[PDB]
Amino acid sequence: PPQPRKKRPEDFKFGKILGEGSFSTVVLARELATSREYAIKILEKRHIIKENKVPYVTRERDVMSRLDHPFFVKLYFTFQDDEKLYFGLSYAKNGELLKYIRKIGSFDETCTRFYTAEIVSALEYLHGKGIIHRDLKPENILLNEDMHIQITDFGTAKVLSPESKQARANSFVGTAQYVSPELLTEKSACKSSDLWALGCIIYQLVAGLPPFRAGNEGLIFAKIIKLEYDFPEKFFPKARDLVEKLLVLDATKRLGCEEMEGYGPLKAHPFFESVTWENLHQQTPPKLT
Ligand SMILES: Nc1ncnc2c1ncn2[C@@H]1O[C@H](COP(=O)(O)OP(=O)(O)OP(=O)(O)O)[C@@H](O)[C@H]1O
Ligand SMILES: Cc1cccc(C)c1OCCSc1nc2ccccc2n1CC(=O)O
Repeated sequence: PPQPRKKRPEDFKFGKILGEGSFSTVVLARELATSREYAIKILEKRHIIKENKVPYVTRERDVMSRLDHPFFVKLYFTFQDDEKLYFGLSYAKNGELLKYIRKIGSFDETCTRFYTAEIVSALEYLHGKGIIHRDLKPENILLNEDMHIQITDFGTAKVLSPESKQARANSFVGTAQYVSPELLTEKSACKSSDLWALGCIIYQLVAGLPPFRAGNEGLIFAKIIKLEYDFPEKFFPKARDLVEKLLVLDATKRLGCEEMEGYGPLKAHPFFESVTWENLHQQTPPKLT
C-alpha cells in the first residue's frame, strides 16, 4: 500500500546534538505535525562518497528496516535532501549502557542478570533472522526512558544469505576489546562472534572493565588469541561459569551457538534460573543503585 509522505527537514524542529560519530551526527528533533521526538542521524553525501562510506550507510538502512523487536533502536523513516541523508530513529533518552558501568563501577547480580537476559533475548531475535551484529559493546547498547535496552549501530552488521546457508562473513569490522578470535585468525565472523562479545560484556558489567585490555589494539589481539584473562575476586560464581562458556576460542563450542543447539541451552544456564524470558520488555528493570 502507500506510505506516509516522505518527510523533509522543514518538518522538524531540531534541538541538541545527542552525539557525533566519525561521519554522522545525531540530533534530537521534534516533528512539528505530531510533536513526536526522534533521534535523527544525519550524514553528508559528499563526505560519505569521498570517504568510501556509502556501503556502510546503505547497510545500516537495509539492516535496520528488517528489525521489529523492542530491544533494538527503531528506524521509523528515512529521507534526503541535496546535501544530506537522514535516518529517523527512536530516541533512547537514557543514553549508553557504558555510562552506567562507569558511574556505578560494578553491577550487582540482579542487574547483571536482568541486562544480560535482555541482551541474550535481543541476540536470539537477531540471529533468528540470520543477522550478525559484529560490533556489540556497551557503547552500542542504549537505554530507553524505562531503562530497557535499545541496541544500535547496524552499519557493520551482516545479513547472512539464507539461499546459500551462509554461516561466515568476510568483512573485517568491530572494536578490538570485543572482537572474536575467529575474526583475527580466520578473517571471518559468524553468529557465534556476537556470543564472544556477550561474554566480554557480562564480564565488564561485573568487573568494571572488559576482559582483554591493553593500551593498544595489537596487544589486545594477542591476549584474545591466547585467551589471556582472569576473573577478579567476588565475581558471581554462576556468572563466571557463564562467561567461561562464552569466551571459548572455538566458535562452535560457545553456549548459544548453532553447533551447541542454540538459545535454549543458553537461556537454561543456572545464572538465569530466576529469569522470566517471555515478557522482559514489560518487566520493570531493577534499579542500578
Ligand atoms: N537513537 C539514539 N537515541 C539517543 N542517542 C543516540 C541514538 N543513536 C545514537 N545516539 C548517540 O549518538 C552518538 C553518535 O552516534 P553515531 O551512530 O552518529 O556515531 P558513533 O556510533 O558514536 O561513532 P562512530 O560511527 O564513529 O563509531 C552515539 O554514540 C550515541 O551516544
Ligand atoms: C546512499 C547515498 C549516499 C550518498 C549519496 C546518495 C545520492 C545516496 O543515495 C541516496 C538514495 S536513497 C537513500 N539511501 C539511504 C541510506 C541511508 C539513509 C537514507 C537513505 N536514502 C534516502 C531515503 O531512504 O529516503
